[PDB]
Amino acid sequence: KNLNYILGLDLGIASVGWAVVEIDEKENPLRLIDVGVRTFERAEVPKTGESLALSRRLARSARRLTQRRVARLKKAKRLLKSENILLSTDERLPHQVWQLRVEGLDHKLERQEWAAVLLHLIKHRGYLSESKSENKELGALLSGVDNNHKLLQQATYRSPAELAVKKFEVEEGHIRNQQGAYTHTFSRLDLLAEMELLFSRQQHFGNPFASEKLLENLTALLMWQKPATFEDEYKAAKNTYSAERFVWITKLNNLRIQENGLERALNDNERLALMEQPYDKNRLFYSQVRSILKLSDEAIFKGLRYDKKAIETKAVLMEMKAYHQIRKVLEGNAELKANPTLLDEIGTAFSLYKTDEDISAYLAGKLSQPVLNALLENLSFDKFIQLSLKALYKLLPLMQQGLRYDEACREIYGDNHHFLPQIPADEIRNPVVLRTLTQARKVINGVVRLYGSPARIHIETGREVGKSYKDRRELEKRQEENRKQRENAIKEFKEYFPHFAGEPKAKDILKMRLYKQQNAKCLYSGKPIELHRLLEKGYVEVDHALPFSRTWDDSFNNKVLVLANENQNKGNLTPFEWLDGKHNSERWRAFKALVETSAFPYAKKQRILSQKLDEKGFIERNLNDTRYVARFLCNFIADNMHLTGEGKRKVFASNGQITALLRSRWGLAKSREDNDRHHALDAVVVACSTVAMQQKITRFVRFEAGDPLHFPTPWQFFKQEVEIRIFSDNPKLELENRLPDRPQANHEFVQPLFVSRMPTRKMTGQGHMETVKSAKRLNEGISVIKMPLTKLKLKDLELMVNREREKDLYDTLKARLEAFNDDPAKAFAEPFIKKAIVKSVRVEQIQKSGVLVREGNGVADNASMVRVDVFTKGGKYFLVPIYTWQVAKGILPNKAATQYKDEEDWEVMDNSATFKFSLHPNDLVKLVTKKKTILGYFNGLNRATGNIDIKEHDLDKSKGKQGIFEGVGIKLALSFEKYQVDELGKNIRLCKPSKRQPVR
Amino acid sequence: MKITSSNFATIATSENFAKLSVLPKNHREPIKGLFKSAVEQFSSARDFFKNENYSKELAEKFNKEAVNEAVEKLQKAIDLAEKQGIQF
RNA sequence: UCACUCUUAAUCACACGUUGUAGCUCCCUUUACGUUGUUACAAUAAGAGAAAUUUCUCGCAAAGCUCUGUCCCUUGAAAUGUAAGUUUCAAGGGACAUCUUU
Repeated sequence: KNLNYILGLDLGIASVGWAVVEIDEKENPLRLIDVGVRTFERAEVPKTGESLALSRRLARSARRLTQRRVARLKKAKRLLKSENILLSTDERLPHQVWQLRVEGLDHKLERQEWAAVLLHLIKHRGYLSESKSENKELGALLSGVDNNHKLLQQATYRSPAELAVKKFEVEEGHIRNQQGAYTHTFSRLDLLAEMELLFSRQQHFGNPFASEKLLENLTALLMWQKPATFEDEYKAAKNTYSAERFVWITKLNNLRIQENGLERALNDNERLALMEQPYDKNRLFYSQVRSILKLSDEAIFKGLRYDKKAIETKAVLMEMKAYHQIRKVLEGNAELKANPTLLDEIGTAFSLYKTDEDISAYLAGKLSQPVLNALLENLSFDKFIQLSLKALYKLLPLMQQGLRYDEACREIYGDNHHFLPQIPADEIRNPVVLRTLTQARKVINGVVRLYGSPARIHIETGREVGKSYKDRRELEKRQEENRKQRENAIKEFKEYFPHFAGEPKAKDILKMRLYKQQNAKCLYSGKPIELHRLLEKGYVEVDHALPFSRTWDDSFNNKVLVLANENQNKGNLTPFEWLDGKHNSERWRAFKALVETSAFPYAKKQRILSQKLDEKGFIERNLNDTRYVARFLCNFIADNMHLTGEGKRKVFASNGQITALLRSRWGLAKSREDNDRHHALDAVVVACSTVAMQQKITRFVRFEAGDPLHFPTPWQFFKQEVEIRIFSDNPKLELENRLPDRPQANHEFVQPLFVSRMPTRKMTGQGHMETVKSAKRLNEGISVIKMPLTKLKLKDLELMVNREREKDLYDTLKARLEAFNDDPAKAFAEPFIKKAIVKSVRVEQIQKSGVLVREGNGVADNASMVRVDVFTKGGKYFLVPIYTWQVAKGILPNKAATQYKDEEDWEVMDNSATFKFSLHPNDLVKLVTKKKTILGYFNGLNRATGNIDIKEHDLDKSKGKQGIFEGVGIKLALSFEKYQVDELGKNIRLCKPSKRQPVR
Repeated sequence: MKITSSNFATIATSENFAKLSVLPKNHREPIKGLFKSAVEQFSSARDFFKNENYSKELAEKFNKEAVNEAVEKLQKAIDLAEKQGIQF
């Protein structure tokens, strides 16, 4: 039958460990049932930390921009051809357009030259976009454009072309912007003025093709930019009186004020003042609602950012976009006093229809002509609501009296759990956290399918989950800070106790730290403590100042080093209670002076001198993870999944500190190897944090403070059982052999833990490497690119295509790198003058595997393979690579990677060969050879050697090169087969595909 | 069907867009692409008048092309979907 | 002491970089290719779908299982047959995609 188990989870930015621990009908664990680990690739860029879709977004932007440029060039060519300027689409128009444009001034140009300059103006049109808002990139571009606009207003430069042929190409030697420069960028308005000036001058100079309509069409081209419960009645327009009123009513009735838990709706007297602010003020902010109403500082609105005015002063509730847009257009050019029933028609007219005639005909009766002019010239309405017109005129008078959407709808019109639903991505911005919770959801579903509904789900969230990239990187920084600090502290301890017997225990370092911080004196009594006696047992102890049973606080701020003389008299009270601080006795005042004179941080000082218990709040804060992800996961799991647990805390997200405490006192603190299995550890312990266990711990702490011989464990021999079940290769044998007195641990569910890695089988990816080489050297297999001098190091120098043509160049460039110690920029930062100026000269590079791009005139390196076809030919294994460019072209390669020879002649996978199977990245394979057998995840193919890399399932330091077997050849291997694994690490079995599938 | 400025907002509706799902991937993608593109171009046909960088006469010229272009696309969208038998 | 490494930018746009063919120009190898600097034009992922040399939209991401496909598993029903075991269909549960969304 189905078990009664608690599922423990351990979540981190790249892993999900899970444990299934059986419990009795009380909240008492009995034995470990199952355990496993699932890894996945961190849902962000491996190095930069940007979003994985940012590159795709930029590529889309570039593709669209080039497409628009080509489209408008086509339209300009066709328009010139129709107006007879262009004889045909393709004529070799002149190349001196800049000198032609200035020659177009004060002279007439022939048809070919005029067409050339016209198309050049259309092709290079300039920037449009007050100023100085956000960015330095913008800043530089805008500075260049503004300086050019300033320069243009002089008699010597009548137009940007004259500026280019006068100021640009006499002091720089070039017209166009060079490298990362914006000094030569022009405004769209400046170039439009140039085109108008050229038309005006050429008109008077005898040019036939200078029509007014031609000018207008060319301005249109050079200036154009793409803008950024009901009956049969249609839905209403968003920019209408009724719809905006509806939305304002919903927002006004969805207002909740939170005052330290006194979360309440508005007083009905207060709501009248807020009823119509947006009509008076264009954008009322949260500052307006707080100021108008009777509120105070300790009161904030739901959806808070967080008092700090900018969070509330710059937050709009409802923007009467249509209302104030119509107000401004009617005032700038009837009055704003308008009747709703006309505002709705105006909004529908400008939302349904966009031409002048249709909206004029629809609103001819109830609108005067000057209002038509004012609205027509300066209005644009876009979107619609999801509620019909007739519904609004009835629903509005009801919700204005303080109703809700569904309640009013019911007044007018009276008339999935077994598994976890998909993550509500709108509530989670982080892609990394989204992937972590997606994989957690998959793991939970798999566990439920394998064992049924869990009684409880306990969660251990890693410290780095739910954080930005920089936050985790700084966490890494201070982690290494703590590492060096602890090793230096061990060194200092060895200095102060030279005769020790090796590595210190964790207690001794903190004993020394407390000895230092309390200045070699105990806090409670004030007796002096001797450093040489510090390490004998019974002399001193590290005591929770605030008792652990009452606070559950294991932090450094609660620990004080105390002589065993006085704790025999105290019990489990607080220093205020212990030292009779209520009466302000000499004992309490002396102790307070002693602690305040210590080197303690202020928070520690105040926590020692608490005077207040606050047991419920402190314990609840210390025991549960209060972060956003923990609360969201508790709510989501509880509401959307079935849990057979009694109470309202069916989901438990424990604070990481209490988890560390349990892991330490349960014996398995440093039981983590360098493999990925260790995550499971935490799951197990968080699965054993049932309320009965915590009560047992509290009672044991009560024993050791003032009133079982050792710290409670879930059962006998818990540490070794967990260690074997997680890290043993054959846990059955180890459990039976090394632990004979616990037969309960070895059952039918005991299997070796196999770590399940997320599949990566997408066929879409980057087509090729961005660096584009020239393809006319592939017949010999070399790569000719332009090589900048400032980037050319010594190795690139010798690989030049001109040491065979200019030995003077080679020798001079060589000595230049010598004088700078192989520094390219230092040598050629000064304009290199050839025996002309040299800035970049063509080079040679390794290129024997490439994609043909740029209409067949360029080449690029392959980016990434998406499939590997394993074949058998002549009784031997062959591997055909399949990249993304082959998939897009729909070609099925038949060449397998063979060594010491290039793809011009590889081993052909012909009829003689038999297709074995196909492999996607991060697929499981089993390889048996004459020496050993490896079951690991496929981790790429080397095109040169023809060898593969396969990943050990847990990444042991003891196996492979830091966990991966690199350079394994499979040509002469015995068996190489594809396998399959479940998300839980189960069902490792052979899979035999039938036919080779196409790439598309 | 025939589309003009009078019926474009009436035919370019969510019900008609939703009922394009039954189409196979072969023809569904171009028809939705044309139809969604027509809606976006037409919904912002008057957006030109709200920019200080466009003259009123130029904005008039842009508005006519925006409506004309967007009407043409939906006519293509209906024609190709009706070729596949859509209960438009 | 059966404790511890828990003191936001989007969408519109601009301008490069690179490749190729032309016009200039610097160097320069042999018995016509290279090739410096500069200007123009074409291209700027590889490409795919649909309809007419031309038009749209998609084209490096995430998630999803409704449709399609791949693979893994459980269950049942038929033809069998040197009585061993095959071959076929039906439907249930999952994992992933070349499938579906945003």
